[PDB]
Amino acid sequence: HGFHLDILK
Amino acid sequence: NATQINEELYRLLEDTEILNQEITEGLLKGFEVPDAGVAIQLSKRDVVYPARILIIVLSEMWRFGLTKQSESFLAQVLTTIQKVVTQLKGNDLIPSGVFWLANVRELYSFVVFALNSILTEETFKNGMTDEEYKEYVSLVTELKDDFEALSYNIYNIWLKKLQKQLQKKAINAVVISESEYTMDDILTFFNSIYWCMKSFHIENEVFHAVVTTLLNYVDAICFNELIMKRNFLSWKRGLQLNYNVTRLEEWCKTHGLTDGTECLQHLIQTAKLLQVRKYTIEDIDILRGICYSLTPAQLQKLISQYQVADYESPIPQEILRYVADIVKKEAALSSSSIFITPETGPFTDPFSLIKTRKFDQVEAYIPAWLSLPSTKRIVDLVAQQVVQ
Repeated sequence: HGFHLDILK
Repeated sequence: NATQINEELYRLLEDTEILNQEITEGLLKGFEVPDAGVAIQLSKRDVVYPARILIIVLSEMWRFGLTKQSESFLAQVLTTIQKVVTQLKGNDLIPSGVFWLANVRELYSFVVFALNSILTEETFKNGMTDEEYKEYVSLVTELKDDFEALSYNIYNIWLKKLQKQLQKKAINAVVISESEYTMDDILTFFNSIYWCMKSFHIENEVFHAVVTTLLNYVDAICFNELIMKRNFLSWKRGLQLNYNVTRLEEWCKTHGLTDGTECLQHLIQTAKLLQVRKYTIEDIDILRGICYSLTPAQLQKLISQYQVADYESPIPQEILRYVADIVKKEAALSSSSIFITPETGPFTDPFSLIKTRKFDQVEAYIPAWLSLPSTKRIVDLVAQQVVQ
């Protein structure tokens, strides 16, 4: 499934 | 198109034989520290740029579940970053060392943000296996510990190296110099450190920590040179010493440091001793009060090596007997050296005492002078994807 972070503009 | 975009990203990330080669050689070893002066102004984007890049790469590796790759990726980054710091010598010791302290801190801030996110946000725990979750939480946590162990390491390595550069210049410019090193060279050494930490957006607490450490060291190594100096400690010498330390005090004052005097007391009280009256017993009592950082065994050693000028009258045997008399009583209480053991490490990482930089979203950016084919392609791909 993975590990998704929101880190970009 | 989104299907083809994500497909290209995977192939680029899965091959951590090319990526590890680009990062280590082109980014970590091929690093170019910008001019460490506030002549030109540096934004954060130009200071922690390798850290911002390593974050994006690592972020995507975590997004496509490439745990096997991201582990070996960073396990080399740590080893390579620390390898560079240890290999630092010469005119690059200060700017390059600070440069990596900023990046490691930037990297450490993200891993803290990641670990704090995976434990607080339920979308992570709800959207993956109980096995997968226990793997990531253990993966990121192990990574965080390794990063704070990296900052702690590269700080000590860098700080122990700074002290080595000082000792070559500190002793001769404080003990010998009289207004082949001068006090100008010493203050230049500190000007370098000051301007670097200001240009690289370093928190002023680290600047305070570094200078404080170095000041106490100069205070120690110079005092240990003086107390062994014979036919040297004169009134004129004591006045010359006070001026040198004064310049150090005035530098700390004008550069946002208020505890500089506290760090140089052994030198200051040595200068005061070589100037104040020492004729009668009455004088020695006042001397013990002024020299509160010194011990009877140190006062005795300092006074007995005092250089009386051609005109000046020597210190009476009545005084010397009185001084040694006090030393007798002091030694009995402890039921023993005259030197000061300099703090040569290990040191507490100053960054570990300041809140981690509250991570916000990163702008997809990479310098044009850099040559990282695969690494740039990744960043460009995520840029298009973000818009989509």
